[PDB]
Amino acid sequence: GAGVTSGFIDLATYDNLDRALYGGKDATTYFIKEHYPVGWFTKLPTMATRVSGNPAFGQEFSVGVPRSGDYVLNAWLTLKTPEIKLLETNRLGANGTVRWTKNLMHNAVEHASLTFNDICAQQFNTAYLDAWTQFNMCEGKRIGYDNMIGNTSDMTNPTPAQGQDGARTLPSKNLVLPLPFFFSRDCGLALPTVVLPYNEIRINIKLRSLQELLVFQNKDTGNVIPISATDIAGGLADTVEAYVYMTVGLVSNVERCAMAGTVRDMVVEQMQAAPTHIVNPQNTNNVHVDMRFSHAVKALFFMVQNVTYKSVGSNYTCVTPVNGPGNTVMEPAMSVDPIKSASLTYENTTRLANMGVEYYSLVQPWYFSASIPVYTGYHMYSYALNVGSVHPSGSTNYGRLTNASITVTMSPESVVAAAGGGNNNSGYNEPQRFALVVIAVNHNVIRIMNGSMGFPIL
Amino acid sequence: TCTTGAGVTSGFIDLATYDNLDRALYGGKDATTYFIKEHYPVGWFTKLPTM
Amino acid sequence: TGAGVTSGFIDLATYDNLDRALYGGKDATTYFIKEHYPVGWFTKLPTMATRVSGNPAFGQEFSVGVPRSGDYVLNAWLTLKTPEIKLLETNRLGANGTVRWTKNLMHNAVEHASLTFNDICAQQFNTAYLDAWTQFNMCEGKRIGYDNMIGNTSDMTNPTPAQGQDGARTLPSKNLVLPLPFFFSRDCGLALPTVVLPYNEIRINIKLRSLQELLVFQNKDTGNVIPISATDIAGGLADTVEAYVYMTVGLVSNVERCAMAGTVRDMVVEQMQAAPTHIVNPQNTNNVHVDMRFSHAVKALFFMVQNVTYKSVGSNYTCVTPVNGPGNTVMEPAMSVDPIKSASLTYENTTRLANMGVEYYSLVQPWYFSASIPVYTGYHMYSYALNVGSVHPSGSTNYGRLTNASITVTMSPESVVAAAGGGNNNSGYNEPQRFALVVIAVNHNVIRIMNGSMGFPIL
Amino acid sequence: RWTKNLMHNAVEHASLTFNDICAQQFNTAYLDAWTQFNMCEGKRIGYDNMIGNTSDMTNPTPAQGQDGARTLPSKNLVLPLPFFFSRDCGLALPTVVLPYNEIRINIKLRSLQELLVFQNKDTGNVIPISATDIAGGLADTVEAYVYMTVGLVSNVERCAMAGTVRDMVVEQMQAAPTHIVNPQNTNNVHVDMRFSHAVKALFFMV
Amino acid sequence: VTMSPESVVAAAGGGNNNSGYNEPQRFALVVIAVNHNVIRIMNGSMGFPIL
Amino acid sequence: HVRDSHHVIYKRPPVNEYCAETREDNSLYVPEYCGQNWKNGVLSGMGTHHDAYRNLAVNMMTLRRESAVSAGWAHSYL
Repeated sequence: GAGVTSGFIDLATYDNLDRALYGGKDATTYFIKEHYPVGWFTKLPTMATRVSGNPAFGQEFSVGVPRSGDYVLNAWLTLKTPEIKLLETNRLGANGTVRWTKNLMHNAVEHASLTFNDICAQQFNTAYLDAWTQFNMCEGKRIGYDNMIGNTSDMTNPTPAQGQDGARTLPSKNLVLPLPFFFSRDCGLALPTVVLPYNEIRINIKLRSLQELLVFQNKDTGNVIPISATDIAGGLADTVEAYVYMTVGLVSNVERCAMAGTVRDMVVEQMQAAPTHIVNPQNTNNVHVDMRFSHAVKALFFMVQNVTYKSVGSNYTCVTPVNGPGNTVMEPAMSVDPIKSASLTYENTTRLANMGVEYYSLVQPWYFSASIPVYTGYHMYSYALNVGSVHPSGSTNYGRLTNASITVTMSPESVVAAAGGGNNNSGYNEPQRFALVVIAVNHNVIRIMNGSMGFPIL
Repeated sequence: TCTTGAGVTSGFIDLATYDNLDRALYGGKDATTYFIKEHYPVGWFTKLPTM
Repeated sequence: TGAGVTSGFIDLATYDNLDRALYGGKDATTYFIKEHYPVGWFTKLPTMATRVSGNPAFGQEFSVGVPRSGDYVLNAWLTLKTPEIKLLETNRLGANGTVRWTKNLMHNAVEHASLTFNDICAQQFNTAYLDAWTQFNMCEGKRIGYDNMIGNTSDMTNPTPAQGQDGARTLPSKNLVLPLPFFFSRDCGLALPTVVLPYNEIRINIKLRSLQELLVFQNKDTGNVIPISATDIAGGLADTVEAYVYMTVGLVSNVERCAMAGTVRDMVVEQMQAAPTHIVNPQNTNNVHVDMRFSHAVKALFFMVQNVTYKSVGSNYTCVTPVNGPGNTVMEPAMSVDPIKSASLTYENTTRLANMGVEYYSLVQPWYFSASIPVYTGYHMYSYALNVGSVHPSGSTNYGRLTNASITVTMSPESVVAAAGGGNNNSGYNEPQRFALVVIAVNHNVIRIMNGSMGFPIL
Repeated sequence: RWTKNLMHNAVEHASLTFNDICAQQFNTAYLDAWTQFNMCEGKRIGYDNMIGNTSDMTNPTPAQGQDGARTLPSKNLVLPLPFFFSRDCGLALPTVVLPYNEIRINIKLRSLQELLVFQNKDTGNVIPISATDIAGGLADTVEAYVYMTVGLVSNVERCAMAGTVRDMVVEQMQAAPTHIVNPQNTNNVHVDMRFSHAVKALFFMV
Repeated sequence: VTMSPESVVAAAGGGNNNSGYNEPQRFALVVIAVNHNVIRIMNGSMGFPIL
Repeated sequence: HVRDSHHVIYKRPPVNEYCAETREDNSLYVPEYCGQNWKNGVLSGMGTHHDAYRNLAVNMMTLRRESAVSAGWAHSYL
């Protein structure tokens, strides 16, 4: 074929539309990229020393941000899991299996908070972590993030006692969890440690007790009972090693001198969690929850979580998972989200009608998010065009808003799963109970001045 | 000096590495800096579904 | 049930100091109104680069010249047809023998692929760099397409038993395409000014690998790999092959080309420097130290340990060779973990990077400073810059002014116990295993264009 | 039995840091070499009675049912920390002059599994010790304290010396990476040493 | 460092009971250096003027 | 022959810095020479002090009670 023969007829095909679109004396042609200088800097990881308490299950420890730096733009927590081995002398005898709960991380890390020398800067917990990772997951890194948090089919796969065919022992491999903070959300937002010498930045992490970190299932009836020290060999390791690392970046002397002694304003994103509302579909199907938020809310994530057994977590379905063939956790047939419809009310003013659950489930994430959840549940609403955008978009402040309520309608599957009577391995042999959880993501403004920081608007 | 933990005392060795290529790429009075985001106001609006 | 007639007004009525600070103002850029600006007038079309030396054949090197008469070059790829492989009952292994293509057929059958201007080695890369880049900066959604382009599609890597056995399928003779990663292919804003470079002879040299080591001959019982022979397969070995290099060229307007003709142009590009491979024997010592001698402002380092027991198997960065599995498929044995346990950077006895775990490099660094996370064992990364894939320069230190640094790697107990043989049937480590550590560096450079010629300015 | 030099062991990579910058750090090899080379005679018995090796902690004890049923005594032991200010009286840390830095000491102990030698009576082999082997198990927690001596001076000079730039000479440590040697294969081993400041002594042991 | 024949023969096992080298022996080489440095105190803080 | 334990460094971090006067930010925010540590060992512990924040809060409040009635009248209700 001829190499360059039709490359000129296309250029000659010029008309009024082409003149209106392309052309012009100020056209920004491609193949010419303008390069601009950037500031000189370097970055390196660093351990963050702990100052209060010791790392143990059920207790909390405070870790201070390392000083003698220039910027802080990252934070992650690493923890080594203990060794688990089922014993033939357990409560259930041969009809018993032990496994780690689904999404091992995002669990045992609750009320994780960042504070600024006298005040709670922000905090988050399991529901916020799950919702954020389901609605703001960059694909390609999904498998890797799942691997870091757990879900490896090696810790979440139930193992029978040592006297059974499956003698597998859960391995002890360390796991890492990033900490979502306002200085880690974007590169342009970083903590000026050099500029702030009058504050002690602390991260308080409270771990969950190991009793509800382990699921002790029955193979036949699919029931869960609390674990005990005598159930497994060795015992329950209450204390365990855990470390916090973060990336510290240094800047040039001229740049640090230029930025030292100035007034700065930044926009940050925090969250507020309404108290959990226990719901019983056995009497009524409509549940109303009052929302009392402070600042300009951007998103509202609401879920109905099964709370029948504390050992199992991140179970927003209407039926608990059960052990199945192949010594693997499986989800029974009638596992659907309890929510059938939802609505919003602003002082006896229905802003959103009785929209179907599929709306918040699929349509809203399709238009105003970077990902769509792959698990049942995880319903969201957004006042902004892009939830994950650090730059502010459309929103509203609930402080000036009058009392706001959210109404949820249950489902026949939920009302039949609440009552027991299910046969073996159906996942609802015992009566089920549910709790509505609502969380909000909003905006805020922080001010840097006089070698200190604070919230002016408050 | 020390190995297991040194803090940021090793962050100066790599920072001191300057040459003509580094002066061409980074540096300068007009060089933009990261870690400092500029915010610009946008319009005030709202949205909601309708039949 | 109000349908958007007062809820919006109620929401807008909630205006306070925070909303005044965020939104509002006379300079606010409202949405729903996008400022459209004109662009240049141009067009693009594919061409075939003219071969300048030799004839393509496995195990040899051939060069293809960049075509002239164009106006820009911004994309290049290589396509080639693979031969049809059919086993015979007369093979050395007899009935218990299978033949299959190696994992990652592309990034293989090619080594030391280079781009040169007149007489200078402008750029070069190979299998390790290709694997690391395609694992760390793979755009999701295109992963299945890339796999269908290169291999590992269960059509080439599925073991095929002998003709007399139940599995008598033959490997299809389908063609494959490999894009060429280059500085003019990284970004649309970086392209070769062919019209502005008439005094340079631009060449691309591709060195194909021998077909003998591109075919894996696996024992069905003991999981042993031996080199292939001509008599094993029907039709012998087709040493010759038809390979074609295609490129994409773009024509711009006469006013644009006259404006850009006769001027000094500065370009920032990306190159590759591969350190020599280091043989590792975990039986003797568990720690391996390798020095690095790099030149320019290094941006990223990708390192991994490759199992190099057999030359037939490639891109095998785990500690145990793969074995045949049930159902005529290849499976990884239960003992398949990355040999590296920990790594450390040393600047003449100054530990810049502490002795942290291997999973740190494996997961945490890609999670923050990359667009993807590897789905295979190995591939450990340390990036001096915020974004590896971004072509705009970020934080990076040059090793030319920096006295030689060292990398220290610790072998895993699984690696040290798999180094010795004694493994039972279908265990992968039935024979003693050997490992080679490989390190690749990615850095920055500057290319200068004037007077119808190109060259590196003194900087 | 307890390992030889119980102290100078279980204390590795002990570091002293100013603010958040690693200023000094030493380990077991440096401790052994320094105390074996710069030992003031006369205090050797006191040192060998205060850091273990008191001919009682290091004596092997057979099982309870054997002839030797003696239990290793639980007596407190003390280890001085060699630092630049502790080297000489003339070099002392001006804490009154340094109020803007957090002077801190980081000490990493060692697991008790490798602190106890479990010897075979006849063949002379060593195997790791386990919790069930000994009575009472292994107590991971332990009571350890750090004591430091302070000095107070009058206002005639404690305020006079403040506000002035002071330069002090200190002695640090640089440790080369450890290299494994197999005399069966090789007869000689070369080690490349890289250091920064004016070196004074080199201690090498296998 | 040139090793000794005693170490060479001790590396291989085969010794009888209570001989010490009954099991194969592995050795490691450690090198420690002592160096001077300068520490400066100024304005209520300390730093290395040379680094 | 006499001793007091108050302090020895004078007016480099002046005690009255929280009031409104000339600033001294050019010294304690940047190290004098390369290798110098950061100057925050005891000064940290007093967050959100200095009268600037209080004055900003007073200025923000000023007349909120009388200005909250209109607020969004010019932005929402047509």
